[PDB]
Amino acid sequence: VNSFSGYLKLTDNVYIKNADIVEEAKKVKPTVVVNAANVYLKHGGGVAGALNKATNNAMQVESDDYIATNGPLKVGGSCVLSGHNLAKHCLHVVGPNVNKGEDIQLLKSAYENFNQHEVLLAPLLSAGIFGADPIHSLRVCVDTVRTNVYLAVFDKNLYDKLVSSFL
Ligand SMILES: Nc1n[nH]c2ccccc12
Repeated sequence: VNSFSGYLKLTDNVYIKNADIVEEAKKVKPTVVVNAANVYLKHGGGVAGALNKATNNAMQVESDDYIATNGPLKVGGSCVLSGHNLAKHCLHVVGPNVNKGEDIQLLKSAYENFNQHEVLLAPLLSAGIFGADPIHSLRVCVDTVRTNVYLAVFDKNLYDKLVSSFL
């Protein structure tokens, strides 16, 4: 049993809810929240900007030190950093950004990072300002992630379309 409430069950291991991931993290304090990161961990907008704002910029400060030491992530890659006030850990995952011309086949590699964690609160990778089709992102998630994933989708219209169209 876990703390996650109000989710629709899509599969054995994937759950979905219309929710602001920031407000959900604040309520649950999950072991892992996933950030929709870029390779530079520059948390300007989208999910990353919202998560970072909720940490009062502490996520960005920590991320800048990580990049100064390690250099950029790979598209499809990830790193584990602090969850600050939102979670124990933040898994920063880089999905391909279609608005930069990145290979959508890297979306499966991105979701494979989730399998290193037994339970996660996450957004749909490569959705929103990363430009991919969220219906496709949900299909790759279900067909790739084997651990227990709680997906938070703030847009209500999109949430209803994802559920209604789910095979
Ligand atoms: N699914 C989401 N929860 N919170 C967000 C903030 C920005 C973009 C997407 C989300």
